[PDB]
Amino acid sequence: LAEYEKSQIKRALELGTVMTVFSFRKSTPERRTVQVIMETRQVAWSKTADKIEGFLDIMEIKEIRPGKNSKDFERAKAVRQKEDCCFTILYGTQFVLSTLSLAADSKEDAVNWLSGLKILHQEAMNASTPTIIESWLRKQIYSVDQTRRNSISLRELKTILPLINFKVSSAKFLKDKFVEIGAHKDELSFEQFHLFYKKLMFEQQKSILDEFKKDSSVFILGNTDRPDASAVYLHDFQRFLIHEQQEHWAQDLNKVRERMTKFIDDTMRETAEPFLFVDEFLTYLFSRENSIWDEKYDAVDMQDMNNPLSHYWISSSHNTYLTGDQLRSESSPEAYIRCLRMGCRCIELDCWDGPDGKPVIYHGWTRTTKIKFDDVVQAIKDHAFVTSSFPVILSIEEHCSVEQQRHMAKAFKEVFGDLLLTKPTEASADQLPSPSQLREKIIIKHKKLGPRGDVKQQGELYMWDSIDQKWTRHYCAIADAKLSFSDDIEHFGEKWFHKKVEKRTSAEKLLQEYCMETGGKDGTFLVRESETFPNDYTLSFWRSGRVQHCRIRSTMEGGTLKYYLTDNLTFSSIYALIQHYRETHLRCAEFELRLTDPVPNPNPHESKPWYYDSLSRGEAEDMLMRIPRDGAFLIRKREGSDSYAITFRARGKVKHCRINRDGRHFVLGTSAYFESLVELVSYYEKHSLYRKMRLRYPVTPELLERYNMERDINSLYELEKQIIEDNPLGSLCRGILDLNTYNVVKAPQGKNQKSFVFILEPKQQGDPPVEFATDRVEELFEWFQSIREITWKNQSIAIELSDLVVYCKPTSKTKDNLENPDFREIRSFVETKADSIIRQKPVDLLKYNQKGLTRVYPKGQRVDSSNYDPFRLWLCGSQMVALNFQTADKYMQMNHALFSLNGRTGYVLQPESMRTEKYDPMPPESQRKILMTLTVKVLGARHLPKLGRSIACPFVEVEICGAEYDNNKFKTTVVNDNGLSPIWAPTQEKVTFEIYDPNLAFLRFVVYEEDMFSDPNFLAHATYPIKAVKSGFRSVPLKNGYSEDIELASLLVFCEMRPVL
Repeated sequence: LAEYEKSQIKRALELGTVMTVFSFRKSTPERRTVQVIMETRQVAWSKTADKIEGFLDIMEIKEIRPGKNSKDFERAKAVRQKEDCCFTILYGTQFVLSTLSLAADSKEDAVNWLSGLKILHQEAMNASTPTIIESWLRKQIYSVDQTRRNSISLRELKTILPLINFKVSSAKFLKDKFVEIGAHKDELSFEQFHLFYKKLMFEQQKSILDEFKKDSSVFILGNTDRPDASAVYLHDFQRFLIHEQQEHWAQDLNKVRERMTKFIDDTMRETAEPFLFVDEFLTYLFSRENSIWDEKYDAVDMQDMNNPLSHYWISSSHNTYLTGDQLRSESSPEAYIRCLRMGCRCIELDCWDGPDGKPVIYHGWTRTTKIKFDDVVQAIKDHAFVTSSFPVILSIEEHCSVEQQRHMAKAFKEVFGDLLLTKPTEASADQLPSPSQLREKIIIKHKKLGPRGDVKQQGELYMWDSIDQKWTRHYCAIADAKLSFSDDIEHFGEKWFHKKVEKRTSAEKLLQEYCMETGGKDGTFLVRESETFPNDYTLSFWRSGRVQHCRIRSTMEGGTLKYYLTDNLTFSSIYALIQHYRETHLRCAEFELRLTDPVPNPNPHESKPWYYDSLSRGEAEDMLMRIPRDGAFLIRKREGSDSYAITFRARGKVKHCRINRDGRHFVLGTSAYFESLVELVSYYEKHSLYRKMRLRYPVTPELLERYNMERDINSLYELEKQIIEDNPLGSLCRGILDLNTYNVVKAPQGKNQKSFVFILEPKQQGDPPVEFATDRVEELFEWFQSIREITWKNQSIAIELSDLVVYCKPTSKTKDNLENPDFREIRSFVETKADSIIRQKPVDLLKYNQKGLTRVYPKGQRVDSSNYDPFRLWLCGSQMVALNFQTADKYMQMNHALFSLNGRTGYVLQPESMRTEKYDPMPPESQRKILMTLTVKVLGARHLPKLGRSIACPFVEVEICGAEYDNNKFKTTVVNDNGLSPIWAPTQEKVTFEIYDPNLAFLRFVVYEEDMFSDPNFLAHATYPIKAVKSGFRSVPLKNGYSEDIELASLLVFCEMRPVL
């Protein structure tokens, strides 16, 4: 397409168009105008032009599809729109892709939308770092005010600075910086903001550039590293690339010129020698251009795809249809789609019985929802080979009847056509084919016919807790005569009313302080109680730069009260006056003024029952000991100190925390600011303070009496980890109780306002009952009988589908023995059994692997969808290691690192050395030998994300993911409250990692932060195969938990790989 057509399409997109938007939250779809913003690179859908409502980062668009094949388009209202008109964007950094579904009025308009979208996405992923830096700055500016203005104020800048995860040092250096940039009068045009931003990080972390200076060798930078802007010249930059970076393509000068021209991306900079500013240089060292990842491994290396399939680590997943935990998660085809587009080449289908006759998929004997099989197989067909043409392997755990798998195989054939594999590629071959030979083919793995041609209750029940006095839905299962259940599945009262505030002087001081810290307005108000006028309120209202005071007048009329001001505007509910005075100004004989600001009392927590005015530390621990529940908390004003404190029981231990006061704000630890205590508790009820615990349960004396009434709660009591392994709920089991000791009796009419309940009636009569409740009376009676016994040709496989499987045939006839490996067999191992095999016979497992296929899947005790350690299996060559793709663990980030290679094709060829007969997978101590040393020194970071209200205090852990001998860790000194521009100690030295198996070893950079309680939390990761790590000063792009890149997140590290000679 010509450039002018592209520009026209992009301009039409920039203008925007009224397009119907669909979502699950609204039954009726909504007409919101959608427009792309080049400045922020965001597809925003909104009603009014002044303010944008929807936000959509363009670089986070993972895939755009036409048609109505999405979760949103199931409301049955999109029938009117033609199929070609409708389209859907999938975007986000989570496994579940938040979907934005639109329906264009014109099919041509939809076509331009799709084409321009694709062009915009390609430009975004191809956009240089300064352009996306400018886009992110415009993002922040658009965030501070919704009017899309290009100006930001000093106060607004102070509001935004901790949002970008950086703290204000003294609030006076900030004004000094203001002066230096030249911005004046508390105003910032976008260019001034950009220059201030550059100056900010450059001043914060110019000490890094110093190391790029170091001493002797080649002096790339001179001594011009001061704040003053300085240039890096073309010859100097190419010298740096040749020496420090050791880049081959850097040998030619034209390549270096192109790299500079693309990076800077400035029309003005057309001079013969492009120049890199020292600030631009520091940005470059933190860019995607200097990524430690080697681009050559993104290219699909064909000659490594000539080998037989048995020699390839294969991308695979365990129950991929599940988007979360194994028990109750939503199962959606988008899970399969995101896995296949992710780089996976094996997806597990636990096809089950079909209600109408058409099979469905859902994790066995759980509450996970079901999806119609035909849709699933359509999704596989449509998105199997869009990202990778290499073959996929559909592992099947069948559970349906004969006719059901007959229909399943029929649907397979009909939807797949020539794409499916139905015959061996090489009939006379004695080994598995190559992925290249199997390109654009689909293998089906499933139990075939026999050698001669012949072949617990889980539910979401209600929990009644006397302390809670409300029913809580808990997921419960029964095993080994015990029941294990998880955690939970889920004027006077207004702002402007202040009542007993001491004096008009006191109230006017309150309003004046609130104004001078923020939000000074005209005629702004405050409702107080007059110390002089009887029984009358007082609307004391600041007056356009000054504070005044007038009493809310009052007269009795019509049997009711009538408050008023000047006797002209009279009402009975204070909202009426405040609002009517806000929209239309009060007109007193002196002024026409309106109101803005309601301010809660200095001590509003007084009204909250959970506040205790003054309780000693020992007594606080006393009550906290009387309450066994986790999540209990009470706030107390510490005697003799203006500062406050909050006490909470976590993990059975009572913990005190101190809250300080900074102005009107309450600061927690040293970085989190909250206007009022009630705001703090409301926020922390929906967020986490310690570990995963949240402030759920307040502590009130009236509730404390009932606490004293009943104090027995059954709970989980590495032994606890062993108990976790035993119970069916795994780590999710929050409560476990022996059902033998409880002689159940079914409640006839239930209790506590529920339709269906049953009584436990423990054998020891003093023990308190629990009384679980169910949704269905039949479910109730089935559970009840469950505790009752707790007290006391073809046979199974369809012929056609068994004809379908031609490779990866499942055999357990040889059982634990791996003798006589033939290429057509599949081995399915549970992680425990696989680890036992690898510990007993490591060599034999590889000897099978070079000839036959091995599939390993995690055990059922991992209902939390956690992923086990796969390194040992791969080191033995276990080709199919299936992990849950919906989770985020170190091991799955390891899998992503390993399988990004080869163009995320899913097939990674094992090295020839591992495939030699002489080589042994697990080497003893004497046979192990160092073969490459690696020196890593972290230098700084950028744009480390923000988890909660508290400003992150980051420290970097660099470690070698690998076997027991390759595992080595490095921690760095924590930086205090500096996340956007953190400078780790330039004095700290470089670590030395000895590497034994460079063919499979992982360099992992992870960023954690120290919370208020000094417990590390996960911020971002970067996992890389050590064969893909480059030398020099390189910037790793940090990724969130799900291996998706975070904008501008980057760590600069000096890495040197010296092979052992």
